[PDB]
Amino acid sequence: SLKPRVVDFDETWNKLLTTIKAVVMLDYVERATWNDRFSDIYALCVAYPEPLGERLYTETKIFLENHVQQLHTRVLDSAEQVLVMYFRYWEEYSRGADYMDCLYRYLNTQYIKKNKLTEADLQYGYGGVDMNEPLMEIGELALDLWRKLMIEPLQDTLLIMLLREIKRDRCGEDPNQKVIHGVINSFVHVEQYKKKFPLKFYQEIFESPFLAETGEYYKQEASNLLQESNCSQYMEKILGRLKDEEIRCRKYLHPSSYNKVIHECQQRMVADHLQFLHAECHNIIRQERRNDMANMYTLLRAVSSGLPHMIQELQNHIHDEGLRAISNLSQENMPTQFVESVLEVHSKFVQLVNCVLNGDQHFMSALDKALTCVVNYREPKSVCKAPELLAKYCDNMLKKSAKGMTENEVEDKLTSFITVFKYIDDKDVFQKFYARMLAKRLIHGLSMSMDSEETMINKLKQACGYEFTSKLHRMYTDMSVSADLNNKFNNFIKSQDTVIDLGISFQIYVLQAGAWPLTQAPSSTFAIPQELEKSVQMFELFYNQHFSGRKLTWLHYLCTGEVKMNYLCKPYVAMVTTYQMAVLLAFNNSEIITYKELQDSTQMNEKELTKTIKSLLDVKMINHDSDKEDIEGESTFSLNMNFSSKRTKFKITTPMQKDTPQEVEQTRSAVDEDRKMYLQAAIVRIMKARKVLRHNALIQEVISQSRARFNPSISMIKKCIEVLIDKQYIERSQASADEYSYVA
Amino acid sequence: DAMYVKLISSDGHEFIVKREHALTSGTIKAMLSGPGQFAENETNEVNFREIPSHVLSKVCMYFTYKVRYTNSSTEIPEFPIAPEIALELLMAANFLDC
Amino acid sequence: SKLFITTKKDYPITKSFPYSLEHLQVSYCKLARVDMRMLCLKKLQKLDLSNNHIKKLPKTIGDLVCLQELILNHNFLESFEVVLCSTTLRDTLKSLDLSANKLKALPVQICNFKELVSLKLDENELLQLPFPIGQLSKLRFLSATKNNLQCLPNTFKKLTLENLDLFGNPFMQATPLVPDIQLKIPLPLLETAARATLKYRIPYGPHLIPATLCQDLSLAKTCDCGLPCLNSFIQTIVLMNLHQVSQTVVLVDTMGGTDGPIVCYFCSLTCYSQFLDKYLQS
Amino acid sequence: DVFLMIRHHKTTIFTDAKENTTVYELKRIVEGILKRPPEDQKLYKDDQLLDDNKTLGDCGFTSQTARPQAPATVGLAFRSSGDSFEPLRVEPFSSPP
Amino acid sequence: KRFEVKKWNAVALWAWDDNCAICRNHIMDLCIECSEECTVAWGVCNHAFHFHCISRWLKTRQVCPLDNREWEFQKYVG
Ligand SMILES: [Zn+2]
Ligand SMILES: [Zn+2]
Ligand SMILES: [Zn+2]
Ligand SMILES: [Zn+2]
Repeated sequence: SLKPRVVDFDETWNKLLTTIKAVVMLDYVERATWNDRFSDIYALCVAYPEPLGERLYTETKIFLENHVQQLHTRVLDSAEQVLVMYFRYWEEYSRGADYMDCLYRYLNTQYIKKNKLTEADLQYGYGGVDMNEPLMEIGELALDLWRKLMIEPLQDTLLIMLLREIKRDRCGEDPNQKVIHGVINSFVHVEQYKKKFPLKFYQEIFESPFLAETGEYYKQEASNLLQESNCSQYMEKILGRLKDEEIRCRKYLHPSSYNKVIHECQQRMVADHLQFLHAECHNIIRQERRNDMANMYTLLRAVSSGLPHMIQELQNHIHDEGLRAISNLSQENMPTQFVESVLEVHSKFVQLVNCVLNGDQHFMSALDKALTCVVNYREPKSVCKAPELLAKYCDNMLKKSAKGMTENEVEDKLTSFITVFKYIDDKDVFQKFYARMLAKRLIHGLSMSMDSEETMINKLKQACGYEFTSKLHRMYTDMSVSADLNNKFNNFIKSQDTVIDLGISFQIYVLQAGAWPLTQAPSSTFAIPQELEKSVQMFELFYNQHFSGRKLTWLHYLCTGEVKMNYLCKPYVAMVTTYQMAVLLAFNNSEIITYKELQDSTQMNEKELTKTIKSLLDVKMINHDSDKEDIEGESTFSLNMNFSSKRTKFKITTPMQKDTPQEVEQTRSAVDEDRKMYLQAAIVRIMKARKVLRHNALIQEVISQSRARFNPSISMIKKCIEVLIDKQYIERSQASADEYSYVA
Repeated sequence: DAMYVKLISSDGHEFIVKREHALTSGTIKAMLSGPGQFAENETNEVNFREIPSHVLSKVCMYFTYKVRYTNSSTEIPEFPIAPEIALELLMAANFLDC
Repeated sequence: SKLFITTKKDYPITKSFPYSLEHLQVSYCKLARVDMRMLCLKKLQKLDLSNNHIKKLPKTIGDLVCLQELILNHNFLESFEVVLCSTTLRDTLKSLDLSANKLKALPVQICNFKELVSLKLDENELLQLPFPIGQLSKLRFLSATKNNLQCLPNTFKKLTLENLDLFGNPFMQATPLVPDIQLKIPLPLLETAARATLKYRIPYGPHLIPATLCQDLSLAKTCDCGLPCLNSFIQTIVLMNLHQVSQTVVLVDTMGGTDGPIVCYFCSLTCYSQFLDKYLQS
Repeated sequence: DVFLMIRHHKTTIFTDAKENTTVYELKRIVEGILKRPPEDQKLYKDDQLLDDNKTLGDCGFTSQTARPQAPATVGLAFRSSGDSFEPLRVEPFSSPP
Repeated sequence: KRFEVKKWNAVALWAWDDNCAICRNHIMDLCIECSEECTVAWGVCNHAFHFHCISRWLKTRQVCPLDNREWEFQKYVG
């Protein structure tokens, strides 16, 4: 019965020792005997006046020590089999230790866990407070005495065995996995009761020696591999060895060492020879070496310094490939060939990076830098021609000359173009050139459809913000309202109290100044033909009545019209310019008319007048009454008695050609002026931000904030600096000539 | 009885209680998880030869009370202990760790 | 009747003390251990061994029968021997001073020493006072200054004293509103039988209950509601005025503030809400 | 919910039942535990025989009466050779001091 | 006369009613600081400036730099 009673130690401990020997060395045992041993252990632990907890602890510890010693001697007595026998006795003893922990549960819980009381923890005394050779749990104590009396006396013997088999595994042989794994994780298992550093014993017994042996073995292996073969199959063999080594590490070792081993395995055959690899990857990437490039990437991403050299080498290769691609273009088709070559290079190298180098971000950055250098490639003593090429490409793709070419491939090509456009450093030049060429397209009406310009403005806005193309959009809006005003004008024609006949099919385009890239000819003083003053005056009063505080200017170098010839034997449709229309209107009055009469009637100056006369004589619509080969001030002209044209429905207006070189330098001068103002504004902005800032900080801030559109030269930045200084907005610091301050 | 654990006390009374109710006391958990390699013939006899039956009855009733009234927000009432039986249950609780 | 030894020369190395003495005092001597000889004397009432080099106290009292006031201050004692606590010394002790000693944790068996009327533990390294200090109902003088008393124990409110010197210790700030929930529901039986044994005043002893439990019940906590709880309690470090415990209290750099920490234990979670309501209303 | 303490001879079975649980469920539980056919035994309640069809709700097995913390006693009596059943020889639980 | 014109596709440019002396920008264009509220201001001295530029200039200097004369806002065009 449950009671504190006097108990003789020997009588109970004989049966208890029999059962404990049965359980530690796993053999047959009865459940009822196990229950009886629970009862016996409880009876021993608590008694009166002689508790037997201390005696039971000491005697079971002594038995465990003797058993571990017996196992150790039995294992030592049989050599060349230490691993297998050690593992067998290890699993037996470990399960036996767990079974003791279960069986001694009362001993562990209410005897041992009540003596290990260190500080004033509400229980001081009432047990073995004076603690020498500290008490430990029976499940813990069995493993502790296993490492003290079976592992340590055998440490040096175990490793030399273990390292013999693992190395034997690396030489192509097949040692049994179970025994090696059990012996290796025995070191972790033993210290499983340690609160701090459970793997410390494993690290000090079979990690550091194993790491060193792996280092030596793989150093020798790498030396042999280098001595026997060249680079390509060297990477092949290194990859095979690393894969097999990760397999072996998972096969034998503890998971916590899985990284460490491979750190010592790649650094002995990759990091110790990254000079050999780096001195050969240059020949690899610059040739059709796909698998070699992939192996190089895999090897060099593991080590710290493997990547940057390959990244730089690939950037150099891409830059050279782009330069070689875009330097051999035929003169006929610079824009499309340039764009398609840049896209071909970009596509090929993006496929290379995403298919071989796993799409690493660093390699994408290298590709972007190389193609940025290729795109902005400028010949010596010349300005970059890429923005002109891109503007011409866009215009040509939006030109009506592309017969039989639908709009979906237009969108495809037009969104491919944005990839190239993003690489343009000087986007302002492209913006201005495309503004001029789009204005020409709109005025001359040579576009696919207006949704194409929808797409253009939307794509450019996505690529560089709304303010980049805002003016363009404004120009665009003018188109979208122009026809409306035309219809509105028709309404006023039906709304005037006194209905009048214009005698002309008047059509107009209403364009906002400033936002449009059109320059008025200074003081052309062109005399309007007598017919058009009515249209001009009613449109001016229309605009004044519907728009307040606005003035309208009539540019005459783009306005056109139609002249039909029917009353003669040659009915001819002639699309004519304004100046040519006035010239023909003058000539219709008199058969012979002198140059002075042209000045009197047209009132428009000599250069443009003689240009119009040369254009008129180019297609031979009028006759010259003077045999002189030059058109002088005394030249007299007459209408052609005998005129003909194969194209009956013809035009005499000069076709819109490419921008003349003179024009491109005025455009570039305007771009430079705009750049100077933009840098001035940015400097003012930064000065408002700081009011005190070092000149180098000004340089960095302006270059950072301005690179989105153009890359200003630092020299222009200095000129902007003294331009602002001369404006008395900032002052040069008295104490520091390289410092600026606000006084404005 | 692989799902119903049977406890035989000193008097021979066989109290059959749910195994999940018996595992409340960790000592019994070790008692069943002892030698191992059980035939699983649905026979769990655990001879508590050294505890009275009239107290093993209260132990099993407490097992049911604890498993039923665990993880419950209801007003759980005090387990009744008779004055004539407290100690036997206390020492028994000590031997049972519950 | 009285004698004093104040040097190595005045201390008899071999010969024993007379028997006409009543009070013995040994001061400023290089006694590494308390001698066996001095434990054989008949009629020591007050025993002083101040300012010595004594490390371990004697295991058992040899023959002493009165030993009213044992003083061992300014010594090198580490911890009292457990066996020394269980001797007859409790039946006649009246005082015990351990000032300026390396004592770090008073053993709990000092609760059995019911006969003390004045205790001194100044300049020690006592983590906290013994928990069943309530069992020392005859104690009147207590001093544990310059110690690290983060929290006085629960039973401290039972004692009635005249003075209490405790200034100079780290007093942890009271956390009435932040409990430390160690309670478990359903109360495992042992707390329930245990709560029961004590509720019914079932006289028990180590010959009837297995010994380990016999310790736990001896010092089982008492909740404020009035019922014991061996385990599964709620501990709250609550400050209480110490003028109830002792007539006079001495503190440092605090005028009008006499509060001290006390580890109040709670039997059940539902019982804790009543204390929270009481504290909120007060 | 109610909990039942079946007491057959030197045996005691602890079961869970609801007020709407049928007696045949208890009979099947005893079948499973004691590996004997169910129709043999008849459950009892203080010498008042209980039939198969009616459920425990009409018996008196209320929640306030048969709590998990103190299950109600239900008798049991197996089958002898033929069609004779033993009486309620229920061994009482030993006397506490 | 008998011969006439049947079509005329005119082109027109409309603006406000040229280069600023403060922000060094076109008067009808947007100033440096600007955003759609940047109207123009015409003064007595027959000078048209941006509203923001003249507003920030008058905060410390009350005279027109062009003629060294006090600036008076004749009218605002917006
Ligand atoms: Zn309470
Ligand atoms: Zn503005
Ligand atoms: Zn002015
Ligand atoms: Zn301005």
